[PDB]
Amino acid sequence: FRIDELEEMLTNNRIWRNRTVDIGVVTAEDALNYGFSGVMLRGSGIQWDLRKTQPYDVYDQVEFDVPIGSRGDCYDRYLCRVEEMRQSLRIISQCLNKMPPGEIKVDDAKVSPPKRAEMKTSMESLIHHFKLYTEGYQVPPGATYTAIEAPKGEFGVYLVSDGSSRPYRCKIKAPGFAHLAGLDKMSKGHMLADVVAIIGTQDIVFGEVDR
Amino acid sequence: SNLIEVFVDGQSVMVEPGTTVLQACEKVGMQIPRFCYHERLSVAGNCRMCLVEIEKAPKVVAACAMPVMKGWNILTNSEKSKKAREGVMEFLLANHPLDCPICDQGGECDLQDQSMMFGSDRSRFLEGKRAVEDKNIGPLVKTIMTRCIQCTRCIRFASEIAGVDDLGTTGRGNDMQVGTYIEKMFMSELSGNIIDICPVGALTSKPYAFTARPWETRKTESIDVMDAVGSNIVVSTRTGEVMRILPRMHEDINEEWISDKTR
Amino acid sequence: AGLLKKTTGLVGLAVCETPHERLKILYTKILDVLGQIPKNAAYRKYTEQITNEKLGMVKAEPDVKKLEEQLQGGQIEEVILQAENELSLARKMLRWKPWEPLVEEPPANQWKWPI
Amino acid sequence: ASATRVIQLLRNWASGRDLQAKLQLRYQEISKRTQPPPKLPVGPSHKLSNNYYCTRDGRREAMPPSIVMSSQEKKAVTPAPPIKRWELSKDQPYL
Amino acid sequence: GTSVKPIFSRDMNEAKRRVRELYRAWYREVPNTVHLFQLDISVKQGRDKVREMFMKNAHVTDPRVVDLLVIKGKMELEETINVWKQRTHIMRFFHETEAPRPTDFLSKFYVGHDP
Amino acid sequence: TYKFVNMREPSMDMKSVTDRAAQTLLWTELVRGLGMTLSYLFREPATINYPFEKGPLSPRFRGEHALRRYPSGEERCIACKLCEAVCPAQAITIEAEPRADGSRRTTRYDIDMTKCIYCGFCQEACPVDAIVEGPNFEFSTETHEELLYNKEKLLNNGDKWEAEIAANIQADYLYR
Amino acid sequence: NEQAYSLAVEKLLNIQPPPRAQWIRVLFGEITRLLNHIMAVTTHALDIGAMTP
Amino acid sequence: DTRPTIRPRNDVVHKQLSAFGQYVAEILPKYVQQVQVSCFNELEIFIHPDGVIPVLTFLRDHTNAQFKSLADLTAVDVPTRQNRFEIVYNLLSLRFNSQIRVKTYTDELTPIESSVTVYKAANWYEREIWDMFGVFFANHPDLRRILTGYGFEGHPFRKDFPLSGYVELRYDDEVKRVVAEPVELAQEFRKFDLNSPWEAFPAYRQPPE
Amino acid sequence: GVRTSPTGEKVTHTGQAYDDGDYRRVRFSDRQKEVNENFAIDLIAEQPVSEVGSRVISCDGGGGALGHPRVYINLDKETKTGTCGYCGLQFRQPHH
Amino acid sequence: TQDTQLIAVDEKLDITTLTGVPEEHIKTRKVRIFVPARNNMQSGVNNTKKWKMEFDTRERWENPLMGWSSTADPLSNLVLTFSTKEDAVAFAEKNGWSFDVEERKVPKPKSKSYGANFSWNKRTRVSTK
Ligand code: SF4
Ligand code: SF4
Ligand code: SF4
Ligand code: SF4
Ligand code: FES
Ligand SMILES: [K+]
Ligand SMILES: [Zn+2]
Repeated sequence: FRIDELEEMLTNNRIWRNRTVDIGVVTAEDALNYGFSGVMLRGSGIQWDLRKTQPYDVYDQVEFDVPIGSRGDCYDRYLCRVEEMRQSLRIISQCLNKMPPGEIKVDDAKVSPPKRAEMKTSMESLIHHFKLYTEGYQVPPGATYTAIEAPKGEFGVYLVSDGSSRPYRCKIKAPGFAHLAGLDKMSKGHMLADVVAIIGTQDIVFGEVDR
Repeated sequence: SNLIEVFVDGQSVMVEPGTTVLQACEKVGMQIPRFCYHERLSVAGNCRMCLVEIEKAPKVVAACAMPVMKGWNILTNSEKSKKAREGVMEFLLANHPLDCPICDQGGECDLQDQSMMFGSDRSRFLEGKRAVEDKNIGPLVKTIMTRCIQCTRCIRFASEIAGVDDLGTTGRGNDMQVGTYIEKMFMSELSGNIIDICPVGALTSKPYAFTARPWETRKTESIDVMDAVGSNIVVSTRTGEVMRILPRMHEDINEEWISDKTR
Repeated sequence: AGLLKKTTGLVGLAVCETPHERLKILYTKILDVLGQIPKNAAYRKYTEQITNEKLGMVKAEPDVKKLEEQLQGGQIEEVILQAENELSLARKMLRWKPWEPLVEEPPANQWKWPI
Repeated sequence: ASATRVIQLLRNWASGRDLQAKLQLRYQEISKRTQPPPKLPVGPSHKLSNNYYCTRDGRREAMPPSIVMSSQEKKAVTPAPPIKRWELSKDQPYL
Repeated sequence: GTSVKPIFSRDMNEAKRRVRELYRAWYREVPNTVHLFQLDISVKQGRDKVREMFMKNAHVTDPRVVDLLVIKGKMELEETINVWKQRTHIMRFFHETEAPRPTDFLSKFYVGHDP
Repeated sequence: TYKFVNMREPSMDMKSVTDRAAQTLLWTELVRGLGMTLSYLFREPATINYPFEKGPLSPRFRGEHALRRYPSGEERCIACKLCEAVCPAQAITIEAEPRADGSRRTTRYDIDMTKCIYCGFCQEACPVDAIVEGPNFEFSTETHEELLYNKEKLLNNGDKWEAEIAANIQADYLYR
Repeated sequence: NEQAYSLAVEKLLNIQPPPRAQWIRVLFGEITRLLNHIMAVTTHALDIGAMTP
Repeated sequence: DTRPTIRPRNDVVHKQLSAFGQYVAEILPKYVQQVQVSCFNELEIFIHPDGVIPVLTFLRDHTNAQFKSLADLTAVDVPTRQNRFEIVYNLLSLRFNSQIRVKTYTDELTPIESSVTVYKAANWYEREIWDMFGVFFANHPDLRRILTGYGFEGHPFRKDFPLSGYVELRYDDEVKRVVAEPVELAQEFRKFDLNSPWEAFPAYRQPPE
Repeated sequence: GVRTSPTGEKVTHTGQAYDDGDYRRVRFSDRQKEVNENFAIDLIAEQPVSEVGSRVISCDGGGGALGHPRVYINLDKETKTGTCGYCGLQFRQPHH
Repeated sequence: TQDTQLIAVDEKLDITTLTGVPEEHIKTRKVRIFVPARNNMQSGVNNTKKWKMEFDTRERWENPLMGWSSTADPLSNLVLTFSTKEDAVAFAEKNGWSFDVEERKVPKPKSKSYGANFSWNKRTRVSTK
């Protein structure tokens, strides 16, 4: 119900249209090759989503439809944003009605802290909890980048493990940095009062870029 | 020559005969688990944590005192070896008191660290744990003997390195204690090293007790000036001050032990 | 066959009313530049395999829709654009000649983890 | 919600929608702030038998990155079968 | 052994050539930056401050490192003229606030027990 | 699966163009905005009357710290030093030396509020639930020095927010 | 963001989350999606000059 | 999954990217020193410094790779090796839903020709590496400082720049501006020497020296 | 139990006492020193000593999971009545 | 093998002026390359397998307010570990720190004999068990 008014007085408002359509228009190949992620791909007509193409976690069981549009301007991405909230509502529904029973943490004391009740009765629980909060679990060497479909876009972390209980280096890949990397073209062909709308649709937040 | 070759987990080593498995696995760089064995000290073969599996062996063999010869392919990551380590360790851990937050060995405890590399994640224990009284053999050594694992390292250290024959294991069964029976005042000038050989917090330095934890003490390698040997020592530093002194290794100098007033 | 594609579904990527013929002429074009590179190169050993392969599918079946499934490349405009950069990729490694062995072996401990 | 019927009928006209059915301010239908104690389920490996760590040591059952070649008819192999079209939204295809 | 790849230099000659018009650009840079950024320090003060910074990077004898100092050197002048930097940035090299670290043995000995 | 958003193919019939022309000529989508906003006006607000009433919280709420004590008044802290071993901002500093009755309990427990993150790792790290995240949050001060807590400040808050914290930890130990 | 870091460390550790915990994460993962898009559309509208949304 | 604790492993993905690793190896064996698949099913390509443009262009337009989504570019700086800066790219292909990692090596002085021709996404994934690490990429449109203070010296994310840095800011009355000074800490960042003295994983054991 | 310093600064359980010449005591002037009057040192001096009888006592700390990790305390040293290290509660045997 | 306007410099590699370290932190420092000494309490030696480089301890003064560990030595947090020592010398010289060396002390082989504990005339006959 609360979404409707957000749609009613913005989607139909000709004022919102002329202030959000035909701005920040990004062609498909430029979006893909500028490193853009998430909605810019979805907005510009490109059929791609991490949550569906490589469904992580348990997104397998859930079913829904991502809103790829036609033009890809800031207006089109706005419908993609609004429709994603509607889509997210159903995804909430599907996990809600069939939440499985079971434990909240992996039954691996070497990686998950033992339960408080188990902590004060089991000698192993004390040892495992003790060292887990001093140095933590030792992660075997290797490196991964695995990313998820964050609502900002393709958000991934690239950590390298030294074979100890501490990371060596975790590059903070962020959709916003890729998002903003094409800002030069993005504001091209438009004036200040509407490229600020381009800033809004880009979903830039200065904690993913600047870290 | 007499040098005899052994299939150490595959790879072959021409080890010198009479060398035990522990004195062979380190050749390639494999550190066998241990609690009762000490390289600088004698061998007892009691804690049963070095226990490893020999190929085609009916039972896992105590790698602590296994004189090795030709063939005899050892297995590091075998299921039977893991079975032995898993069982034995929770046998140590069975009656061990839940003292890690109050024990100074916390963060520098073998029994703590060995239990996170080759050890279970929970216990099937639902009975009680044996408890033994403390002892008072010095204003430097502090005895929480319920934490003792009866590895007898202190006894062999006392009667072979310090030359004092007063430590021992009184009793039998399971309630026996590694104590001194008659009340005693540990007099040896190498008494401070008794702290650094016990793998648990059963024997601990009284002055340093409840003063610092291992993960915050920056270690600096330095020397001793108390004696004219220049003992290679480790100086623990934290917040512009020193807490406790550890012995380094150089063989000709202090080796692995330091005298008391040095510590 | 089929009526003209109203929109390819990808902005910037326009429509082409001559799907099969444009694919073919571009395809012989990449066949042309494949000649200059030696046959023994694994490049030429692999591209001509897929050259003669999917040049047959475009030639045999002329319909837009059946060609889409047979090549799993979305709309034809995507495929010919995809084949277009294949041509440019062919030109670049024409002058590159990356067929000789490694330029030089890596340093002794340059790789291998942990340090 | 409080509001008499004249207020409710007025906004239902201006909105054109039934605001009374679902309001945006929570009422007594929410769960009681105090709730009964929980009894969360036991661990999936809580069995005290046949549960040795040698059979489920996840961190220890990782191998180093497998090498296939080093400096020191061949079918065209693709890293994955090329992805296809998905579907057109049986529930609601076009807004 | 000594085989290294260039970026801008082969011989110290051209390496010293790059720092030449780098000085030239910086030499003509002082008159505008002081006036436009509204400082108090004098024009010749800036010119010698540019000058001395050259002398700090003078003991290196590798064409390979100087250009890295050149690109770092050329990474600052545009940041000044295009009002990218600020007063706290360009007066920072005019090291002013900090007390003068003692240089003789006694004065260092008196201040503290550090080298 | 996916669905389109922008495409509409507005029909060019005489009736349909009339609605579009009417919408432009006599504004209708804009008056819709007025109708929605006016309907919003005739609705009671959601504002809360602070401090006369403050918004809801949870038994797990993480706020100002407090060092708790046993039923008889003993400090639960034992300087096991786990809390700063996991304190992500290193806001906890602890020292311990002998206590009079043979004990060697702590002397220093300073959690710098201006360094602390309120993640709650400390209370989970504590094996004797000594340090906890209290429910209080109204401890704003006008001096940076006030937020720098010490052992006595922590213990006083433990005696101040005691009954509330004890009930919360009694209502939450099953979850933990 | 917790989701990305978690599965990343899960991937290196070769440990998979329990099935129950997997379903809670997507519940809050989509709540963040609700969180983000609500901020995204309105701040855009705030930048334009729309206040009520 | 009979072992819910462990992460289930897949083999159909394992061998396929293993085969594709050979595929790329044969196509241009001039630059690929070695290819390493992962237990995480993330195959990685190890290339030569001059090989940045060829392989990156190759995965971009090839009909069997189509890797055209630049995920990230970063450095994994390793002091113990002569090429401390380890430049690594991550590529994504929408058509075949796979992720390719290409890894290089570089000293502080050796350059790398810019990949802006391959991906214009690198434009800013190039600037910060030059700032954060100090390695300079040749023929790039701009090498500006993007993630540091104006006039900042050194390169922070190196394993040489300390956590606290060298310079600290403060607003001073005499100058009426926020001026700099050598760093001074109320608290020294304490050390947590937490690496256990017991071996963790026999599988990844370093070969004896 | 708290004892007052000559300058009036109530000393804490750790024993801290800013002297007359300590210039930093000015932080306390025009303000108040914060002291927890409840001195945990002496709250066990008066605590009753349990006459529970067995060779080993399971001291859990009361409140079940709300206390401290339960420890086994041995009662064989008749000179020293056993005290839980976590608790400080005093336990003695019924004269063995 | 390779040449692109090849540069040939014999000067020992030195960044120093480009790495941005200050002068007093490049002239008045001391770096002792060594193998971490294992804590004698822990029998395991999974720390004597690397080469750690750090600098000299500097002044540490208690903060007047509350008793912190206030210091002004930025160059004390570096615990750089090396696979070997020949790279450690390389790292020391490329920055030009005051190089120092410590030799990677080797465990003297301690050939044991459980049967020696039960001798017949040797003092190795153990009186402890
Ligand atoms: S000896 Fe080790 S396991 Fe026992 S209480 Fe002390 S730290 Fe814990
Ligand atoms: S007191 Fe310590 S050294 Fe002696 S047997 Fe017990 S655990 Fe071993
Ligand atoms: S608060 Fe808890 S974890 Fe922290 S030192 Fe005290 S007892 Fe240990
Ligand atoms: S809540 Fe604060 S004090 Fe506790 S661990 Fe987190 S940051 Fe440290
Ligand atoms: S190691 Fe051989 S028994 Fe202790
Ligand atoms: K000990
Ligand atoms: Zn107790």
